[PDB]
Amino acid sequence: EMVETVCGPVPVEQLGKTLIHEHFLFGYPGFQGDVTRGTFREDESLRVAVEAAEKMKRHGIQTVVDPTPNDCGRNPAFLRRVAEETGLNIICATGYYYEGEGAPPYFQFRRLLGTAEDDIYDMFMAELTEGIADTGIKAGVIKLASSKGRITEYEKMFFRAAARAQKETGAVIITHTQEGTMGPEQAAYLLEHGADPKKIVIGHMCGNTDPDYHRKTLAYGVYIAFDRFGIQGMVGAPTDEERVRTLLALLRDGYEKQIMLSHDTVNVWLGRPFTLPEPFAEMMKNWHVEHLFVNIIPALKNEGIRDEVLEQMFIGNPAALFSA
Ligand SMILES: [Co+2]
Ligand SMILES: [Co+2]
Repeated sequence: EMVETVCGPVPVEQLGKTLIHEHFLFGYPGFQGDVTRGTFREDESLRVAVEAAEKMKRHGIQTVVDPTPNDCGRNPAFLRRVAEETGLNIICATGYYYEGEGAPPYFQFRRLLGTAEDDIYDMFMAELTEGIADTGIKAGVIKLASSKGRITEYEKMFFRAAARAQKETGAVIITHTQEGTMGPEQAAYLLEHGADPKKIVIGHMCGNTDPDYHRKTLAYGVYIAFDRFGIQGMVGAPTDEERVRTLLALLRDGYEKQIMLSHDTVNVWLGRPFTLPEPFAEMMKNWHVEHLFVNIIPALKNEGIRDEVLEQMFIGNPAALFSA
């Protein structure tokens, strides 16, 4: 019936067209130490975020999940400003990034105390059921993440505590997979600690190009997201053409009730600005929150993909994901 958004509860029935994985702001852990030269210009970056949300609305999107980790610049109050100014629903998360590119020394120290997993559990409950900092905003998903080929010991604590917190709240889990690895293992590890696969999104499933690997993960009964459309070449990413071919194999198999699509945009980088070198810059060309609507879905349509399979993926799936 209801979901925690950054404006408070919203009926799941009103979510309609949803993107499952976009960032209004995002930073690599450490951006905070570079504050002098990488300042966070709020009004400029709110303007940008606001245009991003208008661009999504012009294509019928009524809800975005922003799964920005706690250690990657999550900022619920800033998202509430975006929601207030556009009427877009924005569901936010609680969780940390994977060990490779996250902030690990804090919870590694607590591991030595023996309190880490409960501490993380306790943080999931607080932010899911109470609110985040002095914000009054609750998280609507638990964000999880693993490394390349390994769900590390560190990562495993967050996974086990996420299973505990979901058993108690019925909360949704959205994960990160690194470079197309560990989708099946995440699904296995989660159900083995009792999590409910009807509330799990294994993410960046499109980073893997072998449909057997998709079907293996899909075998657990979980959702998968093809959520990096337009990310090409960078961070081991395959091409949009390889992603489309993969999604085709799975639509053909009838798996559309388990699949969701998004772009994983970062609309405002936290920290000091940068440019990509003209190789990669040109291959990253289409990484904007409109590419699904202008390029991706058209090409699906050309192939015979029917409107209602689309809808199943952008409407029916989010509805059911968030429903009890
Ligand atoms: Co990710
Ligand atoms: Co992301």
